[PDB]
Amino acid sequence: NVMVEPHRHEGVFICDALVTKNLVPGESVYGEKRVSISEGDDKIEYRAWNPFRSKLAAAILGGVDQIHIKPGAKVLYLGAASGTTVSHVSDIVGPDGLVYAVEFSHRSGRDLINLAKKRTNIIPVIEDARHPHKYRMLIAMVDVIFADVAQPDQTRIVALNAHTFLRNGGHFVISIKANCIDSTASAEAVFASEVKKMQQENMKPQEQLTLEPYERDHAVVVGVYRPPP
Ligand SMILES: Nc1cc(C(F)(F)F)ncn1
Repeated sequence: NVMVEPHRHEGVFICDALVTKNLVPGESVYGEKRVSISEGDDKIEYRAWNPFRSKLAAAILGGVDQIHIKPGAKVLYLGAASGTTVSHVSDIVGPDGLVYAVEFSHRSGRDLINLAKKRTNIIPVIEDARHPHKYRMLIAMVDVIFADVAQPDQTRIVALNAHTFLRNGGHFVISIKANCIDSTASAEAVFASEVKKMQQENMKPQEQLTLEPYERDHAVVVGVYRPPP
């Protein structure tokens, strides 16, 4: 009996629990449950991915079509916090991928640094994502921008990072908590307005979804960056 099944998204798996393949067998990051399966001399460990903590896990369980975070991908993660979701992104992209974890809080940054000691594919970048000129010499061009900065001007922030770091034809995945953008607008008005602003930065949404029952008035938007020459 095969207990843990590959999900439609490469590097993701189902166990109905979402899990990723643990890049650091034997270690939990935030108290999550681990599942190690041995058979003969073979062994593989997975980590449970809580959708009540991780917007990306909520989006995957909600039926998002693409996440673009895949094995081998180079990912610029804006708003990395203490590394909860980043750790699963690191699992997904694997040893040949890369995750830049941009977080401006020094306190959260210390959690990220501890997380990255074990994970060679995480680069902690403890900086303000509004000023990418300060860290641009550390960031090789990436395949995907994941953004969870929860700021009214986050589309402008993400776009500024896209213009500096995101390859033509690469993709973005943006988490949008509506009342962190404008708490006096409806969720629909916020999401419409952010989608519109993205299109004007040549960030073209390809799908969008909300995250009930895990989060209220919280969207994830996925799309493709198609900048001019
Ligand atoms: N959580 C965050 C927020 C930001 C910001 F808004 F300051 F640019 N930069 C990095 N991490």
